[PDB]
Amino acid sequence: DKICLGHHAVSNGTKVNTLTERGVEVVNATETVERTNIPRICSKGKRTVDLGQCGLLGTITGPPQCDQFLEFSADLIIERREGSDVCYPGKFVNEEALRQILRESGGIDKETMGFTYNGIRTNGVTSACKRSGSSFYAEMKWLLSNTDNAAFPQMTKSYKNTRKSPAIIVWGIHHSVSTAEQTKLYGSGNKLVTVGSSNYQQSFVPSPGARPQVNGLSGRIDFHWLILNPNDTVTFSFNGAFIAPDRASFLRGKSMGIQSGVQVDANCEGDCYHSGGTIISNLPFQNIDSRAVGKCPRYVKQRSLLLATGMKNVPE
Amino acid sequence: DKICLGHHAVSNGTKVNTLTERGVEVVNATETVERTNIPRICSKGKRTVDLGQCGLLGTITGPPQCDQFLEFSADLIIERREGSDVCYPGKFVNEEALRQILRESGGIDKETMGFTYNGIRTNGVTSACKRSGSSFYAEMKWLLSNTDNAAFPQMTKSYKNTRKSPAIIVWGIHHSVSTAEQTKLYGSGNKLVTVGSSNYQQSFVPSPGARPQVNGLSGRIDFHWLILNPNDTVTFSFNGAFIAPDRASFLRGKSMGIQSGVQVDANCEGDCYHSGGTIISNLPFQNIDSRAVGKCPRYVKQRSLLLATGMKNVPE
Amino acid sequence: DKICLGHHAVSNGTKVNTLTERGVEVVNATETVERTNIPRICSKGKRTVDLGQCGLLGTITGPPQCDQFLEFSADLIIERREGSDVCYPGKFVNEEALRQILRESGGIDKETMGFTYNGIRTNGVTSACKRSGSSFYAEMKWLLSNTDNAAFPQMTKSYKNTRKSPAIIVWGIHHSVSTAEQTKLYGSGNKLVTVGSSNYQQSFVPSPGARPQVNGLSGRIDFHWLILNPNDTVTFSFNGAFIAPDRASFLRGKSMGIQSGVQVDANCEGDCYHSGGTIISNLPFQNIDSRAVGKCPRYVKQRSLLLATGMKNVPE
Amino acid sequence: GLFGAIAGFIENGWEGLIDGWYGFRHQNAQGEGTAADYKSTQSAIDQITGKLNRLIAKTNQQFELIDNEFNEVEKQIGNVINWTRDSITEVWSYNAELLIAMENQHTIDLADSEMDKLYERVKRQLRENAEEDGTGCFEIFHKCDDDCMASIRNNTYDHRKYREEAMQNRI
Amino acid sequence: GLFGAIAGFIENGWEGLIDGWYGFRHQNAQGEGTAADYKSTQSAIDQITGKLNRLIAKTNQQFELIDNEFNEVEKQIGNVINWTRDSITEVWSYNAELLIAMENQHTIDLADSEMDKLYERVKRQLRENAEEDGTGCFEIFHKCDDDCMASIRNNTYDHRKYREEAMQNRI
Amino acid sequence: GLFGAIAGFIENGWEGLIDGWYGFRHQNAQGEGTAADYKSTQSAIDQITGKLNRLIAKTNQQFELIDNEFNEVEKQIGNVINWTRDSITEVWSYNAELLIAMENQHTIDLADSEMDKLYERVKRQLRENAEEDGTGCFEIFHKCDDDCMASIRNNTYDHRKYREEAMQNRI
Ligand SMILES: *[C@@H]1O[C@H](CO)[C@@H](O)[C@H](O)[C@H]1NC(C)=O
Ligand SMILES: *[C@@H]1O[C@H](CO)[C@@H](O)[C@H](O)[C@H]1NC(C)=O
Ligand SMILES: *[C@@H]1O[C@H](CO)[C@@H](O)[C@H](O)[C@H]1NC(C)=O
Ligand SMILES: *[C@@H]1O[C@H](CO)[C@@H](O)[C@H](O)[C@H]1NC(C)=O
Ligand SMILES: *[C@@H]1O[C@H](CO)[C@@H](O)[C@H](O)[C@H]1NC(C)=O
Ligand SMILES: *[C@@H]1O[C@H](CO)[C@@H](O)[C@H](O)[C@H]1NC(C)=O
Repeated sequence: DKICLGHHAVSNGTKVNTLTERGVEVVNATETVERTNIPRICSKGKRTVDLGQCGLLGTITGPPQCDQFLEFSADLIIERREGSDVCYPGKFVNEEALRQILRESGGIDKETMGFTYNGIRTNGVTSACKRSGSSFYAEMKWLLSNTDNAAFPQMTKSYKNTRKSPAIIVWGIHHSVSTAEQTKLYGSGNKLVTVGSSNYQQSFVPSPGARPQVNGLSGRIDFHWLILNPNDTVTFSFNGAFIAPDRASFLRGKSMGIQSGVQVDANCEGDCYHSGGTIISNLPFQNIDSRAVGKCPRYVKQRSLLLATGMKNVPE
Repeated sequence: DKICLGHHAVSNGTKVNTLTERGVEVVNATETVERTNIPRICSKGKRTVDLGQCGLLGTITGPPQCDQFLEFSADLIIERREGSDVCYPGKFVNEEALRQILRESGGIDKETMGFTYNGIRTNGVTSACKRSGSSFYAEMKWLLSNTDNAAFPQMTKSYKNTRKSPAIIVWGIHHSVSTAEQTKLYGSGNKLVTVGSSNYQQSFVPSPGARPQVNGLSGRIDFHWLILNPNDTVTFSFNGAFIAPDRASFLRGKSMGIQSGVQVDANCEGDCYHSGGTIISNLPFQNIDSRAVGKCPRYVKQRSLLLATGMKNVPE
Repeated sequence: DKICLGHHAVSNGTKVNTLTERGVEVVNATETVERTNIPRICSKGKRTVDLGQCGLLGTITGPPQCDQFLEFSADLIIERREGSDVCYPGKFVNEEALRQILRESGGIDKETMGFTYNGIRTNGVTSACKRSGSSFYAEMKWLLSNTDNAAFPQMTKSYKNTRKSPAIIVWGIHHSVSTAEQTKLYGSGNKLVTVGSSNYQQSFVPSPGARPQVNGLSGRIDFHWLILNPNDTVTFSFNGAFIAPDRASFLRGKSMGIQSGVQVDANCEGDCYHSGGTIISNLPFQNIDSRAVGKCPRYVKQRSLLLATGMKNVPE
Repeated sequence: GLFGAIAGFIENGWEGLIDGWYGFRHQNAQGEGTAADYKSTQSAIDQITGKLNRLIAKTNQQFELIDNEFNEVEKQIGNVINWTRDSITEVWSYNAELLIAMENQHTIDLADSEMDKLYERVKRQLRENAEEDGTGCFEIFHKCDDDCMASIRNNTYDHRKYREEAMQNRI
Repeated sequence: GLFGAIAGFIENGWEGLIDGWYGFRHQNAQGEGTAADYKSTQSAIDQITGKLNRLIAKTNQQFELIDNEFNEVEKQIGNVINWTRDSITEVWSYNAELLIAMENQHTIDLADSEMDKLYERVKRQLRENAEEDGTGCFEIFHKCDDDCMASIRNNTYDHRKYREEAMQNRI
Repeated sequence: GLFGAIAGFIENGWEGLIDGWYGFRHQNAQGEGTAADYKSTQSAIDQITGKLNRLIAKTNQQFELIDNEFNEVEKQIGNVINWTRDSITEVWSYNAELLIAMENQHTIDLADSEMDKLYERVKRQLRENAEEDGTGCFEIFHKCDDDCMASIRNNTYDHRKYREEAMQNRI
């Protein structure tokens, strides 16, 4: 006449690992590393800006691709492989620093620097940057000599940040296909453009010479930039080979930027993004993408790590 | 007639966290994250140098702020927000590397490189760096042409590191307000100064042009520097726009540098510093300042983490 | 009549550490931090290339030290302190990036860029780089003016990466002892060499002036380089002070590079290398060299940490 | 696996138990039956749940790019970035493999603990009226009908009332 | 919380005990009393301090600035620095929260262990002269005056002296 | 050290046992002897081996130079590299000392467990035919020749066959 104690079990448990052996069968376990991606930019609730064909730095200078994006405003900014920062071939010096800035900017608000000038042409244009016919960077101006080979008045321009936030100033240098046609543009002689705020000093020389054709042309503008701080001044001492900023840029607030190739989806919420979609998971670890950004589980090397939620499974 | 066993308890225990529960009540616990700062630079026992209004890089070049700091010697170096590296407005190229060097140098010991000159002026001066009247960087020399608009002899000078420790050589470039007054100083033409040790080669051109007024003047010196090694020579090939090193600097030993805004206090010992004071603690973790330096507890996100030192508290 | 249970023990245990104790005696323990080095580069099974006196970057330009190394092929690449990247004194701009590339390249395969030229001499030579008599960098060519001070034709040259792997292009700039003797080489005037792919734009100026004698000379060539990508062109617009690439370099596959001063040994296998030999161990941690590379145990500060493998040792 | 009960002196468990984790199986006058002990079961599940809320949990720490999938950054800073990411990756792969190995050892043994806590608590009720069978049962040396079994299952059973019957029933 | 004693078959503890962690409460001829067991108490205290010297402890690893609060460094290296520091911060916040959860589970269970070791070591003294009442007491079925209690409290109590008496006092 | 057995209620161990970890020391008619319990010993060794294969183990993650022993890199990126390496070094030195401290506490205690697991299962074989002497032995109150102890160590011993003899020899 007796009583026995015992515990439950089942036909197949789940195998897990312990400090002392590999593959103990437990009643129930649960996964701890996320493997399932969902292939969309889960963007519900957030002010999103898919730049598409506009390059992020293009929002500062304004090639035709970026005309809808010169004063954007976002919680989340998506860059695309097809996007270009440029119309007239060229590049930004110190470029990724500018991107990491813009990505977290929550958008940009433009404002003129007011510049007018005397003794120059201000309206140079190109077949690369097409709007109606040949055009140019919306936010900048090709400054030239009045007539072929004319002297470029040695000029100085200054803008002061009237605001209580720091500005983004961007100028550029025109490297002409030849020293010959450097002259047809900006006149003759050694060409000096010099640029100092007061927390920054530096100066620039053009660099004419052959380059292979890109958008048809063999010339390059290389854009430069510095963050001007409140009640600071920036002075532009220059002689030619200059593309001049019409408007400065100010940053709106906070955001996060990502790079991706999958569709926006406003039915989905998510805070962990990678280029192939969104990691929706409450699990501590993930094996999807080690460069995921946002608020993510930790990337681990392991495909799987099972956590026991029941006792040892002993059957007969 | 019997015997009972039991354990102690208390009216209120301290609640802690475990692998299986949050807020279990235990008899006694003790905190593990330091939250208490004391708002002073606990400096007892150590050779301290509070630079105050002297910028750390000013110790190499020697503007009036730094006259008492040209040959300093320290275990601990304190930088201050009010400190300026400069008298005549300007910058150091490659600057933070120089500071991280000086901070850990245990001080600097100067020694002349002996330079004499023929065919130039050696004594240029300015109202920015005043001592008695207009003066200049104590450790450097404004090299000029003999008289207004005169030729600057194409000169080359060399210094050999006679010692068994590496030296810091620092020269500079004068960017003049205009090409006009570039000439009144150093004569006319393209100005090239060239600088190679043998483990380092490079060269420099001035860059005259307007910049906004700073200390009154709109010109800039931008200083440059190299680590010269034992029995090595550095050669200075130059034609103008040159500010020339009178003395080289050698480093004394070891130190730790911090930058702070609170008072030194020689009644207090401490090895963990941040800008708002000193963290005295034997605790493993701290929640005070994630950029603290020295010998510190590890910064953690959590304000508190209680460690049980007694059993579970069960009352009636 | 009775029965007792017990457990084993020994005269001397090994002392270990626990969560609650320091130096408890357990029956048996085993070490967990590797301390034993093997003072050789254990290289059995692997295609090894000991560069010896050839500098890794010398494999691109080809000074006499590197004649046996211009098209090498390796699983493992060993640099040596005695190795030189250069014969005619000089340096690479942006140098360590090139090294980290070559180290992991699995070797280099050269290929001509085919360039011929008209109106210049192509064959400048020096007593620093001797083979038979005075010679020059095998993979490059000193471009000069036909006869003393003759004009250097303003020239354009281009190479297209025909392959489906990215190329290494390397050119350099000759900084002459004086502007005087700049002229005897490449003629007179401001000297401009400009270089743009399409993914890279830039240009260069010589910088003549004195520097101290090294290999006999007071002159310097500074080499530059860019990764050209498939189906892309780089154009070389230049007027003088140019040393021109004869062959471009392509990377063979994968490898690992190390720096060391100990002997290769093909009798021992190993995947964890440091400059003083090879760490052969299955232990999780090592205290030998914190800059070890390859597939290594983790560097820890501690000399020893013993792991219990038996019970508590209790004797009488 | 510690504490000696599960996969121990209690040789294998019961697939027939679907009401909980730990149970009693009796055999008396009417015959066999079975019933699950809620409170011991709930102590295990509640403790496992504690762990599950510890780890199915939310970092709110945001990280951003310093890196670039479309226009690779210059290769020196790239290599330092990749070197740093991989070192940090090694750390978290170590921590993960170790955390769950550690909690799995604690989980398994935690359950075994709750049985030994149950066994030697009914043996404490049954005082001198029963004996250790060896393999997890008590031979109750006196008759305990289906009402006296619910007596033990809900911690009521008074041993004195069956004391005297049992004492020489054993002899 | 493992081992079954504290917050277990010893239903709640003693605020009246101020002399140690573990104690005896007797009741005999003269009446009640209490006294704290040093040697068991000292084993817990000594084990907790072992932990306390493991962690309130001082690394000598010096760290320096790579960063600047007054003249911010250029922003690319700044972002790599901030990215690295924050990854490192995540690690130590994880390690700290986990270490102290881990040491707390071990601490709590460590104390309960020392009780089960105390209970079942006096039962071994009293061998057949007593039985466990269920909730942490022994019914000593023979008389034990205040000198026979200090017998138990300091490992002297001889069983066979009260053996004869107790066996039939039991029946 | 938990579970109460090793360095506990079994006062010190046996240098004479070289056949295993846990053993029986008997004394009967013929006199003393000893023999080691394979099955308990193997459970410890097999569990320690599990740990040893978890930790004597092979990461396949290769790391390369971003650093240079012959021509030092620029001083800013050098300091960031050195700062990063040292922070990571601190982490692994913390993890290493903590892991093996953790595995040592578990190692010491699991072995002590396997003793309490053995003690407390031969007492269940011996039912009512013996008593806990206090110091890890059972007084068999009946005669057990050298085959009657090979019965226990091989988990065969029937207690009912010596029960009747033992019942009165105890009294
Ligand atoms: C900037 O200048 C104006 C001058 O009127 C002043 O009101 C303001 O406080 C200054 N400071 C800042 C931070 O803008
Ligand atoms: C420096 O120069 C002298 C030459 O007389 C020499 O003896 C010494 O070894 C050289 N090198 C060093 C490292 O001192
Ligand atoms: C490069 O050019 C050839 C020209 O026919 C073409 O076939 C090839 O697909 C191109 N693309 C690449 C990646 O080489
Ligand atoms: C860094 O890693 C990524 C993949 O994680 C790789 O695509 C990239 O090429 C690496 N950087 C360098 C310089 O190789
Ligand atoms: C890096 O973090 C500090 C605070 O820890 C912040 O002040 C600084 O602005 C950050 N750097 C950048 C580029 O935002
Ligand atoms: C970085 O560390 C190495 C050794 O780990 C040392 O030799 C080197 O000098 C350090 N960097 C600097 C700038 O001192």
